[PDB]
Amino acid sequence: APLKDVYKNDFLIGNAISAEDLEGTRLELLKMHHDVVTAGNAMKPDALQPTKGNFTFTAADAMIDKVLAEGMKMHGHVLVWHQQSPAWLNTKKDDNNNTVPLGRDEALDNLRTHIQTVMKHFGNKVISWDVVNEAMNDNPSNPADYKASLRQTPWYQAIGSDYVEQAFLAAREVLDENPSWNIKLYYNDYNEDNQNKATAIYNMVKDINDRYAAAHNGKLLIDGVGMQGHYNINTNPDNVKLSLEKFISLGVEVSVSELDVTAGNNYTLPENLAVGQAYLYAQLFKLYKEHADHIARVTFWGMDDNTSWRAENNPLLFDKNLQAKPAYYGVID
Ligand SMILES: CO[C@H]1[C@H](O)[C@@H](O)[C@@H](O[C@H]2[C@H](O[C@@H]3CO[C@@H](O[C@@H]4CO[C@H](O)[C@H](O)[C@H]4O)[C@H](O)[C@H]3O)OC[C@@H](O)[C@@H]2O)O[C@@H]1C(=O)O
Ligand SMILES: [Cl-]
Ligand SMILES: [Cl-]
Ligand SMILES: [Cl-]
Ligand SMILES: [Mg+2]
Repeated sequence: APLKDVYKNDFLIGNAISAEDLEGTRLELLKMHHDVVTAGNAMKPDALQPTKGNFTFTAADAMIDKVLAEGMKMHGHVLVWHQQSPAWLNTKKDDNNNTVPLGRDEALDNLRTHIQTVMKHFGNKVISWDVVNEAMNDNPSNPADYKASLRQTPWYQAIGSDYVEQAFLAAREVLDENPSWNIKLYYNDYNEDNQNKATAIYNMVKDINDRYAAAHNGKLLIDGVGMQGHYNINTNPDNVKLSLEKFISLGVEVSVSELDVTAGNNYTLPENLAVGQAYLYAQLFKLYKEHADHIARVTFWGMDDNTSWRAENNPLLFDKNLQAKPAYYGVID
């Protein structure tokens, strides 16, 4: 059954692509099963503004035009991150040639110009953007203080603990100026089943959205939280459920943005763990169907195990020959 038909009334079904997925049998498989795609790499900061003022949209524009011509939607990923992001945005070389943070004013100017120029370039060719990715430390010991729980990344070091909020405000201004665009703004992160990290992300989004809503008649600044769903055979779906509930209580939409389930290593998937992997996918989709009114999209991070970013750990619904694994039957249910 095509995945997007099974879940047609529940959430968009997504995948995560490179230029390889837009031709041949892979394109057919992609179109048959998914309503939406995320660029695995082509819309990251390193790909779109590799040096200051040098915006490079040609490959990303070809990808998005082909995705749309082929009947699918595009989720935009990602405007602000501490990986795949050029050092010029938030650092410089001191005299003694050490890498040090830029000052707040200059980093804020780079942050805003990146977000605004990229969003204005694509316009409403995307349905959503991951504005800020992975800003939270793992297993934070004091999630009551979100700011102290933030990863001290290059953006934090140049701008300060308010940079996640400044990123969203810059994105929100573009949508205020282009009111006909329908684009949801998301904050995206992983290990969101760790109850400490989920509390810290909840506290961040709550503080930022409460202050915005008080000033703007109840409007959301952060529209969405992306649970990346980089899960493993020991992931406890009860902790997923607690986290999904917590985020829903913000009044945001949720997406499961980069779903995969590592099982095995060294490219070897034992038969009993193919069955364990299928069983956990089936438990997760049972959970997602139960919360479908608050879940906009569930995206798998890749098509098949040999082309996963974690290929060694056999994470996905199809094998290297594009043949359905037990996982696939677990999802279709
Ligand atoms: C051991 O070094 C390895 C890198 O650290 C590892 O990430 C990988 O780098 C590649 C790059 O691969 C993409 C990495 O991003 C993946 O997607 C991200 C997953 O992390 C978050 O959850 C993000 O939100 C999500 O965007 C992509 O799926 C991977 O394709 O691809 C460009 C390549 O030039 C880098 O080297 O591999 C490194 C390695 O040495 O193997
Ligand atoms: Cl092919
Ligand atoms: Cl073509
Ligand atoms: Cl408009
Ligand atoms: Mg890509």
